[PDB]
Amino acid sequence: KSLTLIVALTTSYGIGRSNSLPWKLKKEISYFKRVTSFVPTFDSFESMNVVLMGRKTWESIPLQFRPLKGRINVVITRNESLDLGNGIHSAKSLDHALELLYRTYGSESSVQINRIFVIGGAQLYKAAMDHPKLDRIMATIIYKDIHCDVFFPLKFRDKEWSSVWKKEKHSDLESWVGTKVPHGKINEDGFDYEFEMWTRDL
Ligand SMILES: Nc1nc(=O)c2nc(CNc3ccc(C(=O)N[C@@H](CCC(=O)O)C(=O)O)cc3)cnc2[nH]1
Repeated sequence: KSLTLIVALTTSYGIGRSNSLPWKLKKEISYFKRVTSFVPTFDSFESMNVVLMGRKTWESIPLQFRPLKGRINVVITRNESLDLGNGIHSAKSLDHALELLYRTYGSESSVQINRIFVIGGAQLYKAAMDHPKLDRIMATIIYKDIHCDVFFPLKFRDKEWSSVWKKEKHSDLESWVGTKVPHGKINEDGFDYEFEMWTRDL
């Protein structure tokens, strides 16, 4: 299957700032939660989405929300000297993770994978962007100048990338996520942001 990447970035492609949780957004995280958790419901088997994340992202999730509930969590660590729990998967790279997933949630598993999301960080976003299977980007554009030291690795919303990465209509975004979404800029605590969906032909 295809890989989807989900990210909240500023206009200048800034992903993270100097402190922890540089941008505080309860309605925006709720969107992250619903998109990453939305699955169809079948009577004979269980459907779950997978979230792929790097070790720093894993370590950033408050304890009461970790592992991400109702989703299959996979943490990418090379020097795996991480004490992960029971039910949490770990892989050395993204291709190794995909390998483990198709071997684990196969034909005989009662748990079947729905969608696969790459949730960061920037080293994992870099690897995904280079993956033949990445064809969609779920992006939340923050219309603010936050000091960031970490940027998104490809300026996919720029002119330079327009014949490769296309911004879908709002209605296709709503159809993919399975819910109507507010159009235009949303203000949340002095922050203006907008939801977008970009795809690439494979
Ligand atoms: N759109 C978007 N917004 C984000 O905040 C985001 N965050 C990450 C990485 N960081 C994080 C950090 C915390 C949680 C988190 O707490 N998730 C909970 C909901 C928390 C809540 O409701 O308060 C979850 O269950 O998804 C997720 C991702 C990656 N892509 C993103 N993409």
